[PDB]
Amino acid sequence: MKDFTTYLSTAPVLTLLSVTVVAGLLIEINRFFPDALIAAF
Amino acid sequence: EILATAGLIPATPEEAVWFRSGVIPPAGQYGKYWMDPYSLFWIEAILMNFAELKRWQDFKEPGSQSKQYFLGLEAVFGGSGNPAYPGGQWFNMLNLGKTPEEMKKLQTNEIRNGRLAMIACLGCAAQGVMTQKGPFANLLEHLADPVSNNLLGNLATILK
Amino acid sequence: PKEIPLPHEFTLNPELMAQLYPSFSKGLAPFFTLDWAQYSDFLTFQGGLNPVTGGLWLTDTVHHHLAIAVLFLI
Amino acid sequence: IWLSGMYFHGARFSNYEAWLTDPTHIKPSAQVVWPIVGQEILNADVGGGFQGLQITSGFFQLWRAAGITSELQL
Amino acid sequence: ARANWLPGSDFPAHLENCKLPGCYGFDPLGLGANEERLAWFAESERVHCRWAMLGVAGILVQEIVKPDVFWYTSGATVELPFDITGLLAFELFVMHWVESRRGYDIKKPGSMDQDPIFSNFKLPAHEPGYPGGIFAPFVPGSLEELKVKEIKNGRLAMLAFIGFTMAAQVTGKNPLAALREHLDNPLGTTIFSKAVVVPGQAVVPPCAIPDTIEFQGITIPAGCFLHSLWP
Amino acid sequence: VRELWFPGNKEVVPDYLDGSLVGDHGFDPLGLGSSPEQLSWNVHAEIFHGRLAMTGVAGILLTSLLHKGGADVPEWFEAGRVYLDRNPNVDFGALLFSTIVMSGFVEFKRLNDIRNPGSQGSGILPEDFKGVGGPQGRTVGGPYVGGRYFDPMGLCRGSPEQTLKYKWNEIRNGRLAMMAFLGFAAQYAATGKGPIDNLVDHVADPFHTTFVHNGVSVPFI
Amino acid sequence: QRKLWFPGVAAPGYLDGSMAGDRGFDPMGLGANPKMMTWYRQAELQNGRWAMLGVAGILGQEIINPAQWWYTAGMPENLPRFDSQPVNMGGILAWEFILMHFVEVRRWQDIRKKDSVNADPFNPNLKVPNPELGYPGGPFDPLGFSKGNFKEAQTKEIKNGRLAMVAFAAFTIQAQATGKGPLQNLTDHLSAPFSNNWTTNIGHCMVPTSVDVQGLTIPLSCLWPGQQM
Ligand code: CLA
Ligand code: CLA
Ligand SMILES: CC(/C=C/C=C(C)/C=C/[C@@]12O[C@]1(C)C[C@@H](O)CC2(C)C)=C\C=C\C=C(C)\C=C\C=C(C)\C=C\[C@@]12O[C@]1(C)C[C@@H](O)CC2(C)C
Ligand SMILES: CC1=C[C@H](O)CC(C)(C)[C@H]1/C=C/C(C)=C/C=C/C(C)=C/C=C/C=C(C)/C=C/C=C(C)/C=C/C1=C(C)C[C@H](O)CC1(C)C
Ligand SMILES: CC1=C[C@H](O)CC(C)(C)[C@H]1/C=C/C(C)=C/C=C/C(C)=C/C=C/C=C(C)/C=C/C=C(C)/C=C/C1=C(C)C[C@H](O)CC1(C)C
Ligand SMILES: CC1=C[C@H](O)CC(C)(C)[C@H]1/C=C/C(C)=C/C=C/C(C)=C/C=C/C=C(C)/C=C/C=C(C)/C=C/C1=C(C)C[C@H](O)CC1(C)C
Ligand SMILES: Oc1cc(O)cc(O)c1
Repeated sequence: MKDFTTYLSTAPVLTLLSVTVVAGLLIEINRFFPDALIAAF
Repeated sequence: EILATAGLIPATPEEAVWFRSGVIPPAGQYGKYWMDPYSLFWIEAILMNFAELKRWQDFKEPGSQSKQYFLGLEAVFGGSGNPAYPGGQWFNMLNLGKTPEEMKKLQTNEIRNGRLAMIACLGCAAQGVMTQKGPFANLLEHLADPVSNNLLGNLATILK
Repeated sequence: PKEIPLPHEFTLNPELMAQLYPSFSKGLAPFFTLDWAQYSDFLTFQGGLNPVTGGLWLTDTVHHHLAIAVLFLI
Repeated sequence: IWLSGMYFHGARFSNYEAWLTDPTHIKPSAQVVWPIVGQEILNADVGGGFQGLQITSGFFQLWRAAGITSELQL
Repeated sequence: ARANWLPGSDFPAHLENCKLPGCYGFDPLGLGANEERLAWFAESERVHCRWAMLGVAGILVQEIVKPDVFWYTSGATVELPFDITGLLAFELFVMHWVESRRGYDIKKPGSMDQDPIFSNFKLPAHEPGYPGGIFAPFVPGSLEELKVKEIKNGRLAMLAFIGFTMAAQVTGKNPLAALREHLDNPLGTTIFSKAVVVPGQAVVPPCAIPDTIEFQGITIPAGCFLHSLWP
Repeated sequence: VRELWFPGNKEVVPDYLDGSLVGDHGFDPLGLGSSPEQLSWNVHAEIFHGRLAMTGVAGILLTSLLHKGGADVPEWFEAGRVYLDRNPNVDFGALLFSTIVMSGFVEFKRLNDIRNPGSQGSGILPEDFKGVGGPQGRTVGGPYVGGRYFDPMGLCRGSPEQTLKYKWNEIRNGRLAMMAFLGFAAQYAATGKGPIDNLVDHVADPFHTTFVHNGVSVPFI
Repeated sequence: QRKLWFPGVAAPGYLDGSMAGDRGFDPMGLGANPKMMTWYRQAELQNGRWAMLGVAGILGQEIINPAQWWYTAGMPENLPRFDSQPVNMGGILAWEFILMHFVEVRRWQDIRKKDSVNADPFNPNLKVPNPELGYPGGPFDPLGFSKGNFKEAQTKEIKNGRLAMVAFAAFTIQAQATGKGPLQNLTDHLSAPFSNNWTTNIGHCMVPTSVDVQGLTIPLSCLWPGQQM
């Protein structure tokens, strides 16, 4: 189990997971808050 | 098929064929069982899973299967040196073949009979596909007219 | 397409398949008697393309596959 | 895995059944995009009451030649 | 000892050498395994015994003297000389005082044994759960046999109260009324005669208590104890 | 030694599963608890899941029994919607936030106990909330928390045999309840009825009322 | 032992022959455990004695009351009336449940610990002398038919019990397949054996799907999936 978690912590796996999480978060932000041209607060 | 051909069972000879029992619904099915064939297969899968898995584990570890509790039945799962011949208190109730030579002879009988049965099963499947009838019916029709009713004579009609 | 019989209804029923290809009323007897000409209805050597679909004749492709299969097996 | 994906997309996100009834006017399509940032414009009006990306792999023709007809088979 | 709740069995380890009265080695769940918990449960059992005895005796006397008043609905159909709010408050205050004193006496034996108003009066030394002194001015016989009698009668009274409430929820009658009904037809008045469950059907006796009862200006639930679980 | 989840076959039994843990049968074909800290975390998760599943299954079963008797108790798959309908003055977001906050407080107490086995048995809490330990030879904390509040009857205080028997009872019932909840979800998704409804319909007509006749498990049938 | 159930079978080691009716059977190995062997022996004795009583009762009621079928002799409408009390199956079940529970708990306690409940609950002097499990004696043996060859009588009892169990299974299957009594089946077979045998009667479930017992519906079923008449 330790070796598996160590493999999941490698640079490529972590890079792909981080990019996927960031892309998913951005996609959902644009899905619920679309066409945000300016920062209207 | 033999029992139905003689009228012993209340099933017609064409309905008592093995490939029309329900194993292959497209080829025919007997819809009078106490429960549908799929649920029967579910029970079959559970039971056969238990039996086959225990047999496989005994093959891997001959000493196993007789140590863990199994409602007291594990006492007859000790097996022997050969996985194909456990013959303990249950698999060899009558204690047939007490001497090694007699056991070898009986094993030869079993192997020859099993090989003949394998060949017969394959033949039954082929005949059913090419004659659309049962093995007993095929044998009777061949006996009535052997020169006409045979493999060469049935090439014109195979799935009719 | 919803009215055409299912593939098993054609694969396991020589009567319907014979209705579509009459050479099938003879079964496998012509194949074993070396009278392959009887199978000329579904084993053609036409050529060109099908004027309805614009593609090759499926019978020609069947014949082609059978010939190359025999050649490869040999 | 790639082949399974192709068949699954042709069975769940395609107009193969509708294309069979009109293979000369309905444009084959086997991909549907989600509406996120105006990209739903990529879902073209291929035909048969379906919207999606026009495919050029020729899978519809292959399936028709094989007699798929239904989406359950895919 | 020779008196066992299951003849031929063996007393549990924690119940061996048990000096508590009415100790017949009954503890399948081992709730009395802990020593402190055993004493707390002993006090709880004694108080339950006495409360159940008083309640059963009161219900029986009320039914005999006033057979037209249902004990189950007596809380809302008696016409109180005072007010329900004031009565409940007074009872809560006095009960809090007495119960707190008793519980603290159990927690600490001689902590609650002195009269707070009259410094000259003090309860003599005693055993937990048995005050004595002014509480027991008359003792007819030895204390051990009387203690056993009290424990046994209390257990019987608790079972009697449960039977009373269940009979009232099933038949809607008073204890003696239900007994008379059962005597008029023993083979037709038992629980096995009114309820029965089989793989395919289940017969559940209807509730003899109304779904809700109206008291003063509000509504009180008062239905059946887990009617959906009834056989 | 001990009974295994697969008679014989000692190769599949992992080395870290030596039989000291309650409910240990050598079951771990995927090696999800190979690491020691991972095994401890999984033990905590398993006992917590078992207790939560037992509570949920008991509530679902009681509500289904009450619904069959005619009480105004809705089914488990629609209890939330029904309650929200009879109480239009209760905001859904407010209820969710309150549940999350209270559960977060108790879960943070348990979490800190997981990080430090005996750190919550002081301060704003008595020594009873320190834990009795058990797994991994621990003598403090863990999923088994004694005291006078999480064990008022003191069933684990006195005779280790009784404690072991009760622990085995708890883990077996928890696993059974987890499987029961999974079955409840599958049955509701396939037939659309409650647990008691499925049980009575099956007992009334054994054959013709199996998973093959629900139209979901077996699609073509 | 000596003679076994089958010619030439190897008797299990635990089946020395000391126990009555030991014929070196147990092909399933259920008797390899001594404690389980004792429990199974008690179960065999109970089943054999109950089967003996049941078979004797069925035959006796058929000889004395041939108009009543033993299979349906339990319905309330067929229950004999000895007084003016109403018929309530629930009330009858109460008496039997209470008495059976008490006697069975006493026997069970004796099985757990031998000679533990051998004394009267009210009179400790009154004791039951049971030399072995399943054989209490004393009040249960008023005629004193023991004393002598106890093993021979034990063998007779176990063999009669086994025969009675087989006979009861036969009675159940025959009643479910023919709808008659055992004696009636024997009489019918002696008339036209070629047309009144198991070959023709099997495959028929002469029992209704359900029965109405004063409002309560009891689902009925044969021992095998028959044709339901
Ligand atoms: C003609 C086929 C045939 C033959 C010659 C044998 C021969 C043998 N088998 Mg085998 N067996 C067979 C079919 C056969 N088997 C089939 C189809 C199965 C699948 C169920 C098995 C499964 C099987 C197992 C699991 C084992 C054997 C074993 C053995 C050996 C033990 C000696 C023995 O019992 O002789 C066989 C005697 C006969 C074949 C004559 C009987 C023929 C009649 C028609 C059978 C009637 C049986 C009937 C159900 C009886 C019910 C009541 C009965 C208990 C009194 C022996 C060499 C055991 C072994 O290996 O010993 C160490 C053992 O472990 N067999
Ligand atoms: C989430 C619930 C849960 C958790 C956390 C655990 C955790 C644990 N179990 Mg346990 N178990 C459970 C449920 C659970 N179990 C249930 C319901 C059963 C009854 C079938 C069992 C039966 C069981 C046995 C017989 C044994 C264990 C054992 C163990 C311990 C070692 C195994 C391990 O390390 O892997 C950790 C397990 C997990 C991390 C859970 C992974 C879940 C996967 C990733 C999802 C797939 C699950 C399922 C197949 C898919 C359904 C999901 C979908 C339908 C929604 C460990 C602490 C062994 C032991 O030694 O006991 C101490 C042992 O002998 N378990
Ligand atoms: C927690 C849980 C359920 C809890 C349910 C609750 C609270 C229900 C709550 C409510 O219902 C009420 C009361 C009222 C309703 O109105 C509303 C809701 C809110 C719905 C189930 C867990 C259920 C958890 C389950 C079923 C887990 C199964 C895990 C298995 C089988 C794993 C096995 C293995 O992992 C091992 C052990 C070793 C590995 O190496 C190999 C494999 C094989 C992977
Ligand atoms: C184990 C044991 C142990 C113990 O101890 C004892 C005992 C009991 C003895 C045991 C058991 C045993 C057994 C089970 C046996 C069985 C066997 C068999 C079944 C065989 C068969 C066997 C079988 C066989 C061979 C078969 C064969 C067949 C054949 C040839 C067929 C033929 C044919 C064909 C093709 C088709 C056509 O159209 C017709 C015909 C002509 C008809
Ligand atoms: C021991 C043990 C141990 C093991 O181990 C386990 C187990 C099993 C758990 C166990 C057992 C248990 C049990 C049995 C319990 C029970 C109890 C009870 C019943 C109580 C009651 C109890 C009861 C009670 C108190 C009661 C009381 C009553 C009363 C007061 C009454 C009152 C009244 C009156 C007068 C009149 C009015 O008008 C009304 C009223 C108001 C109503
Ligand atoms: C040995 C062994 C070992 C190895 O290892 C394995 C194996 C093979 C398993 C084995 C074998 C086994 C067997 C054979 C068994 C069987 C049993 C039986 C039959 C029982 C019955 C048993 C039986 C019984 C109890 C019965 C009883 C009866 C009775 C009470 C009756 C009653 C009655 C009467 C009077 C009349 C009326 O009206 C009706 C009724 C109500 C009906
Ligand atoms: O739940 C309680 C236990 C105890 O020992 C004392 C108390 O007052 C309450």
